[PDB]
Amino acid sequence: VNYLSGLGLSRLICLPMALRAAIELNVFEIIFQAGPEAQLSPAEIVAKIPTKNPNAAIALDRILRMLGASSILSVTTMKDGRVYGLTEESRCLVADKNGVSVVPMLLFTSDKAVVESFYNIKDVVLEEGVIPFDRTHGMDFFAYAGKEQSVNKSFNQAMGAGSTIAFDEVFKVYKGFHDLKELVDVGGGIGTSLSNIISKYPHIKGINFELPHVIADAPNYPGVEHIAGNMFEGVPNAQNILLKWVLHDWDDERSIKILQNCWKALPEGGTVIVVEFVLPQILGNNAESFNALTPDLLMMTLNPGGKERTTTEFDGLAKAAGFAETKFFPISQGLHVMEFHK
Amino acid sequence: VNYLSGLGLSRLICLPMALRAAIELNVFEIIFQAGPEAQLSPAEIVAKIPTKNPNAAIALDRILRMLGASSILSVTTMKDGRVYGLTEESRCLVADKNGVSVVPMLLFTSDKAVVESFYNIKDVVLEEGVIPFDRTHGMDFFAYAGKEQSVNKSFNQAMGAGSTIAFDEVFKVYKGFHDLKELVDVGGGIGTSLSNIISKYPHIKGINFELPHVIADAPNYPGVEHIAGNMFEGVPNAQNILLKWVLHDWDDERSIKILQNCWKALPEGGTVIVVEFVLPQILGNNAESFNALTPDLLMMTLNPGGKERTTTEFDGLAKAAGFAETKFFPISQGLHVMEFHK
Ligand SMILES: Nc1ncnc2c1ncn2[C@@H]1O[C@H](CSCC[C@H](N)C(=O)O)[C@@H](O)[C@H]1O
Ligand SMILES: Nc1ncnc2c1ncn2[C@@H]1O[C@H](CSCC[C@H](N)C(=O)O)[C@@H](O)[C@H]1O
Ligand SMILES: COc1cc2c(cc1O)[C@@H]1Cc3ccc(OC)c(O)c3CN1CC2
Ligand SMILES: COc1cc2c(cc1O)[C@@H]1Cc3ccc(OC)c(O)c3CN1CC2
Repeated sequence: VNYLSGLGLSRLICLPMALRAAIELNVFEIIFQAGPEAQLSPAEIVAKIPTKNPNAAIALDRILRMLGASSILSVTTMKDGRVYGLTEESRCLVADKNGVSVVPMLLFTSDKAVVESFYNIKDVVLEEGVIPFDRTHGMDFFAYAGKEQSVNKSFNQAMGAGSTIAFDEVFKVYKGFHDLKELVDVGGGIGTSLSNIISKYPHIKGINFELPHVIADAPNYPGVEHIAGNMFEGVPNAQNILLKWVLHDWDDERSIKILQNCWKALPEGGTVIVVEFVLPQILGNNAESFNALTPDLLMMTLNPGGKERTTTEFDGLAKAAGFAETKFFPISQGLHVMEFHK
Repeated sequence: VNYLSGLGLSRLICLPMALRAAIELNVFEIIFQAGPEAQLSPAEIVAKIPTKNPNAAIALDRILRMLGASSILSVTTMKDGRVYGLTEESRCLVADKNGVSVVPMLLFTSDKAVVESFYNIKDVVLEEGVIPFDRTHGMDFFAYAGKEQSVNKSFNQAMGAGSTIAFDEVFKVYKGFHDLKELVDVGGGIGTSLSNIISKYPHIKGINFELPHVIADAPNYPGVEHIAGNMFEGVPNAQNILLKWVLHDWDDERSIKILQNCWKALPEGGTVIVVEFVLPQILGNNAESFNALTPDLLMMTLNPGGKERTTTEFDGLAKAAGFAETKFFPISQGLHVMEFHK
């Protein structure tokens, strides 16, 4: 064996940090403004970065060439040096006409508090009942967000941006919100999901049900009523309930408790609309696989037994909580809408 | 644009932390012990891990399947679930007959002190004269190693393991050490490089020239003599000098100063033997490219202007410091031995 071949595995820790830097330096917007297909030199990019550092372009090229070699940026090698463009992935770091991109999510998932917890992810293998975040920070993630405003904001903005992205794709495929008149969003974040839904379907009365520290941070979105509560104690009586990126935070026992409380709050013809990525039974080097494995490891490090689930497992949760039927609506690259029918 | 495609970029931070966990859980050795071609289930691997956690195998599978999807482990899905085997890269995580692997390097380069500094790598673009590590920790990396023994040890072991790996490959191709009688290793770490050399060439007297805190951490390698000092003030009189993984720690100004002090310490016809990875002039999809870019970003975050260099740049350093001639000896996947002749 030639062990030199292994030293390059250190690239894996370099790459997320290079990406974080490029995000914070506004690289992706700068490239995009030259044209979605544009490729720019380091000097052309630095022209739009506020810096008086004469070495800025050389330094930036060191970051960008690692991203390009790793296929996070497109690259063309010219006689005068490299030029850099966007990929299908990194184009998503550019704000849309509404100011929305994946940037808030990517900055949250490499935030210091998250990364510090990741050093203890092996403890979930070694020790029963240990949550890496709780061990690293002394309390559970949601309590910590309630105590630390900068994490509350980083997290709430990450979820909000992800919500607009998710619902922009949901509405291309799934029409089920059209027939609803009222929707309680259990664990609905700062209300962005409901604002998206009510923007598309303005006849819907939307109730965001959340922890006090989240509703305190929430914008006064038109049509959205914010109510504080604890979903483990109960949820408001509701014609229909939305549960997005909530069940994957919790182990099966807590997920069933949430769903039972939803069952209790719903009428006979009521539905829980679940929005999650779905873990494929067959994992590979593809987007549906990584779109589940990525949040799965974030759940493993951050949350109380949280995990991503297969279709079979979601159906099992629904049935264990009293729902008679599950309907699955694949949206895009693993994201699903699921209806739990009572 | 489907912005869901950008969310998966969070994989970049998950993957190195999964790898670190698998290393700390000894997964690669456990697989190897079953047969260099074995594929083991998470339950079979947990059989060899000290844990009382009945969830251990489920938890371990969550880490390993991310490594498998990323081609760091082979993965096959069978009737009882996934089984995992080694790759060419991950085989380098298994110790050889001498106890050597890349593990010490991979644990050092994802150590908390390093990753903390990486949060400030964008400052090298934005501000002249800023070193991310110094900004994060209040002093330069080598001084910090003198103050924090856990980093001193992790770093010294990483460099030692890398040294044995490097010289195992050097000695297959480069015969220039055979003709030497005296060799001062300037910045020679804990002496592993000299131990390799003087073991292979027992006529050579090896003198390691290092900072006191490194020498204090060194093993009792037979035949290796340590001298403490500061190479910027001068280096010991020497018939020949070794400089391995030193020049890439420093900007051109400080590299030239080191090489000038070497020139002063050498006789006519004395040689500086430089061992470094070499940055290809045109980057491509090859091992030498990634093997230079990875340490280049580590230099950017850790060291005082350190950077990887092309052949042209190394020749320029040699000539600027008074050397008449450079000879280049490619070893393997970008690693070179270079002779600077006076
Ligand atoms: N006990 C509880 N009761 C109500 N909400 C809770 C809760 N514990 C956690 N949560 C909320 O669950 C949310 C999970 S993150 C998902 C937020 C939003 N549904 C979205 O998809 O973007 C957080 O906003 C958190 O505040
Ligand atoms: N001023 C100085 N004088 C002497 N050695 C120094 C020094 N500043 C840094 N060093 C040393 O330079 C080394 C760079 S790391 C490379 C170590 C070794 N040559 C190897 O290849 O494995 C460290 O071990 C550090 O202690
Ligand atoms: C495909 O890529 C991604 C997918 C997903 C997430 C992040 C990704 O990068 C985030 C990460 C995350 C982290 C913590 C949470 O609660 C504390 C949480 O609900 C989520 C939600 N999920 C939704 C799925
Ligand atoms: C191909 O992959 C790698 C190549 C190399 C290194 C690590 C890698 O993963 C290490 C990293 C490193 C970090 C800090 C140093 O001084 C503070 C230092 O000398 C080195 C040496 N280099 C040698 C080249």
